[PDB]
Amino acid sequence: HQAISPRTLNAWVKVVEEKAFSPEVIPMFSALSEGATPQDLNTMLNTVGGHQAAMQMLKETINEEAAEWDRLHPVHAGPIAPGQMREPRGSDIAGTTSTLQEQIGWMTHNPPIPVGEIYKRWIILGLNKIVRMYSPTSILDIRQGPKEPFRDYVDRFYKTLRAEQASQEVKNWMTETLLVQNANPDCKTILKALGPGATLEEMMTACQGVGGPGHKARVIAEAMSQVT
Amino acid sequence: HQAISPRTLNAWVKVVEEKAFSPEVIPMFSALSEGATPQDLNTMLNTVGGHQAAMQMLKETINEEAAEWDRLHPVHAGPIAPGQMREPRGSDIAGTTSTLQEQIGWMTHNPPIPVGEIYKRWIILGLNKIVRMYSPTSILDIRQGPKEPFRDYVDRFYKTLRAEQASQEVKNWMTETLLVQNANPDCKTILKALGPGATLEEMMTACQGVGGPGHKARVIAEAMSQVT
Amino acid sequence: HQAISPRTLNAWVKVVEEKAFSPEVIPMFSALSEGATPQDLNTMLNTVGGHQAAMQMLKETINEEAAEWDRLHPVHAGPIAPGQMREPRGSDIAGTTSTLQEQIGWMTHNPPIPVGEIYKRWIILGLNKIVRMYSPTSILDIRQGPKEPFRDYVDRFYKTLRAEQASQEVKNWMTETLLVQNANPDCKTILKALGPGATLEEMMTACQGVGGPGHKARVIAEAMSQVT
Amino acid sequence: HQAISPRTLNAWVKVVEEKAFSPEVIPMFSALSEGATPQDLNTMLNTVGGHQAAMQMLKETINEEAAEWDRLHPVHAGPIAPGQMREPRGSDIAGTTSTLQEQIGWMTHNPPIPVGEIYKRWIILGLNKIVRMYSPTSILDIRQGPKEPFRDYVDRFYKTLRAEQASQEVKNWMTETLLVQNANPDCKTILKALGPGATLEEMMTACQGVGGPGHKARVIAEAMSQVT
Amino acid sequence: HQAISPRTLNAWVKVVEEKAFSPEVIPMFSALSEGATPQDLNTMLNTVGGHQAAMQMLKETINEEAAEWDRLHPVHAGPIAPGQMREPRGSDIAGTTSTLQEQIGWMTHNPPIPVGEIYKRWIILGLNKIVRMYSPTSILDIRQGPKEPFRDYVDRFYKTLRAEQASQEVKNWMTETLLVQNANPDCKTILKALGPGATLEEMMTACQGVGGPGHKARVIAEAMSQVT
Ligand SMILES: C=C(C)[C@@H]1CC[C@]2(C(=O)O)CC[C@]3(C)[C@H](CC[C@@H]4[C@@]5(C)CC[C@H](OC(=O)CC(C)(C)C(=O)O)C(C)(C)[C@@H]5CC[C@]43C)[C@@H]12
Repeated sequence: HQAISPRTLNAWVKVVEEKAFSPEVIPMFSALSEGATPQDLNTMLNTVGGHQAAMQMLKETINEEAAEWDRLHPVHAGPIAPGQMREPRGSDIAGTTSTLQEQIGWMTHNPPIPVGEIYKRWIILGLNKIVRMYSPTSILDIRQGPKEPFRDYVDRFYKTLRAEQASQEVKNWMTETLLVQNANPDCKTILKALGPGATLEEMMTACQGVGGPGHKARVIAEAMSQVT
Repeated sequence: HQAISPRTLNAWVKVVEEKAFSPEVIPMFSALSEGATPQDLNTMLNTVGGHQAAMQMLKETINEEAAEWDRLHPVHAGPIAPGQMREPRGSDIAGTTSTLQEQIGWMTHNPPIPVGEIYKRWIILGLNKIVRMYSPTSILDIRQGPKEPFRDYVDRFYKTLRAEQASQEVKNWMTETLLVQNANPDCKTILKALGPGATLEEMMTACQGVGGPGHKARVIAEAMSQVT
Repeated sequence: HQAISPRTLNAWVKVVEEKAFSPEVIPMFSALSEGATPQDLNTMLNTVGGHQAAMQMLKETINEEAAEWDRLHPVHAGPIAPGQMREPRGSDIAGTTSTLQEQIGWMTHNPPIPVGEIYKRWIILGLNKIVRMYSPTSILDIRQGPKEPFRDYVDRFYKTLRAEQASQEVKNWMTETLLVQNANPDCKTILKALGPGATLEEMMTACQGVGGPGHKARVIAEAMSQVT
Repeated sequence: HQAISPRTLNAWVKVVEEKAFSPEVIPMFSALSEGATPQDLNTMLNTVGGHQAAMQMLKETINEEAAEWDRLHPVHAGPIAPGQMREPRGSDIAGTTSTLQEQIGWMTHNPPIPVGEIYKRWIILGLNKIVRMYSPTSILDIRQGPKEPFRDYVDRFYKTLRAEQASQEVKNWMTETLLVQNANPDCKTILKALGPGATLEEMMTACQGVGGPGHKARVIAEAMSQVT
Repeated sequence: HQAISPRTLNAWVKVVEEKAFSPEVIPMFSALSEGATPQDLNTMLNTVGGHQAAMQMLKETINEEAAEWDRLHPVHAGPIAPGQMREPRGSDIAGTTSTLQEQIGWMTHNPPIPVGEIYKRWIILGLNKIVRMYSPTSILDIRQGPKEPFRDYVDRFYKTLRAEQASQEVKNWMTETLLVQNANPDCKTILKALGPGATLEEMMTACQGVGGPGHKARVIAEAMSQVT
């Protein structure tokens, strides 16, 4: 049997990262998965890096459809007759407790039990649910809350950037611009009043006092003096 | 033998989606599953999307009624009758344990044990409880809290919007109007200060200030100046 | 043989409803259906609710391709063939004049005559034409014509709104806002002169005179007063 | 066999005429007709007076479901049937082809064929379509169009009044009230200028020339005089 | 036998959509189709997309020529002729009631019956009538009538645009630059007074009032003020 080529896996993971589970991933997933055994489907699903929420949703959908298949399709009791073997359970279709040899036997037997296409249908349902209900996070969509500490947002921004898929120079440029650009107006004002090019430690120290008693009293004083 | 059809099941899910678990769903259900085997009832009940809380309540009702049936109706001592007939335990009425063939045999046996009717009654009780206490959520119910950050409110708004059953055009229109309509007065005045047609990122950048020390000082000073 | 399942069919109906015959339905149809007998895609198409014009265009396309298939493939000589059953026609590939046993025999015969794949291709062409040409209707597209009386406007608005797929609360909200949001400047002026919270009957009564001699005289007199 | 009874049928007609295909007619239909042969439900549907569009939609849905049943369930090969009677079809389940004896034989066979329940399910789907789509017409809904001549408005009013089910004194009261209560501002003004108690012929004579050159010129001149 | 090839058929389709039934299509049809069996020209004519009126006229011409051929050539006596196969008929030359084997046998016989050239002559006559009479519809021909409401104008404009042969970017440019260019002086001046870059919905809202009592009164009063 023909397994999944490494170039196929690379293309699948690349489209996964590039489209960020856009609807355009639904067609692509079909195109490179035609005639694929459920073990190959599981391998092609596992290599997707990141997007843990999407993987959780897809696994939940797979489990739901496997349970439905188990309920609708019963099992046969008794010794297995020669010329045949065990009927595919829901997990067998999902490729969790079915060996590759058994899956290939199911596909190539006459009449053929389409374990691969049923599994692909379950994964397609999961992917449709994902593209309907999943909104990817990005370094552009992480900002600082009105009362959130500056240090905590710096740590969260660094974690999100470390989770990003981009070149090192691009990430450094994003650190240079977005950090000051996307911040609490108080934190942004403190950073902008400070000279550009200040180190991260200095910009954290300058914003370490944001939200404290002294800063609140000072800003109240400025507001009261300005209005009056 | 008799089995459910795609048309009736589609109509059932459509009426469930249309009326948000209103009382009008109790008759229609009982009007669609007449003479239905428990497996057909389970398939009818598991196909409704959304309303996870209501479905959880209905399920819990099913388990409690199955436990009551098991308590009231005892099981045999263990030996099997020469007629090869098994008394239906509480679990298998709901279809979790028994298969389609066993349910059909029970429903066709003389005298008939209408397991489908008992399961339908249990599901009816669950639906009655659902309409009694459970209330579905809606996009119009999403309102920004008094101390809520704008980013979290937008996240909640879009999370509820994605699961809502509607078309893309109406969804975009609701995004355009409701999101700025339902907002904190502090957030709403800032949004109204911005001209119409401002993008979502501009809205969030403008509203990032509310609840922070600077915004609080500004509103306090403005109110003090206006009063005196 | 494994036929369609309620989950996949319901997902197909849901994706059709959510995206009103957007291009994204072309791959999903190619993904949910695989190895499906012509009766299976017939069920897959019939359960689609609404979009009667689109379904009519799809049916016309299927008739066109069936006629072309009949034209290109003639009747084999010999009405009786003990070796193998009859050859497919244009209509029975579409499933109108075929039984499930015959379709299964065709798709399983050696060599295979994939009536399912050919029918799927015909429906794919139909959906491509649909997404190329058909424009879905929506409640926001309902707008009062300049000379349209308010009563027929309201009748059309409620007809499309009731044909719309949504919830009761959001439908009531649409009735509250869009009815006066989409109206002629004369009817809009009359309704704005009415205080907010006026009933539908009050609004219909207030706009009964739009287009009559009394209105067409009063507006002209007001304009003459304004410009003189 | 116990067929339908005059009390249940009369109550069915009464409830349909009372709530006018409100959702509350869905349970009663499933309540007043249980165990009914398809001829009984055919009689139940035929005796309904009025609501021609509703019955149009209902029986259209009935033919749709019958065609779907014919598609899914094929004619059994071999006209010979010595052991038992013929298998049902869509039309002969809907009652338009089978006889009462055949329906009774099916509904009491071993195993039974629930012809009555299937037909009741089809009528239930049709009734749900009615209550979702059909809006009853009422005398209070008759309003004169802005450019509609008074004679045709009166003709429409009296046509729907005759179609209305009420008492003669009640109908006379509706004639006395709604005729002048539902009219264009021009016709309303003309009628109010007429003294109360004017006959219908005098009322029609007074509004015979609304929309003619003389009336339009008179109202335009009055508006000009008021403005200047 | 050498049937038609995809390249020539695609070229024929391309020239038809390029010059839109200009006279230059008459030679190409006689050049691409040489020695073609009637089935080949039937395929050549069916693949033509658009120009439904022109194809209907061509079908009418073919029917007329077939009727004339049947009139001038009678059906020879003798139900069965062992010496030679049957003689052609009017509808048979068009390929409606003939198979490819029969057409090949006729076009290759001693003496030959040139069914292909006769059918080609009929299609050439039809094409000549088409190029003489039929005028293709284009997007530039869509102009809104003096009394046409703007909404139906936009509907017609998009309906004809959606059937064009252009690309997406040029289609968007044509929407941007042609909708306002082809409009009534009233609608055009409303759109010019309205700021450039306004959305389609804003434009439709602006021109919703054209043709109503308020707009007519306003323009009449403006003209009266101008000339007095
Ligand atoms: C008495 C007055 C106070 C003033 C003092 C003298 C006057 C002036 O100096 O102003 C001379 C001009 C007139 C007479 C006005 C009165 C009004 C009229 C009128 C506004 C009347 C309504 C008519 O409109 C129609 O015909 C309606 C329409 C839809 C077009 C249809 O049915 O065809 C038109 C033709 C538009 C005229 C124009 C001429 C003027 C201005 C006079």
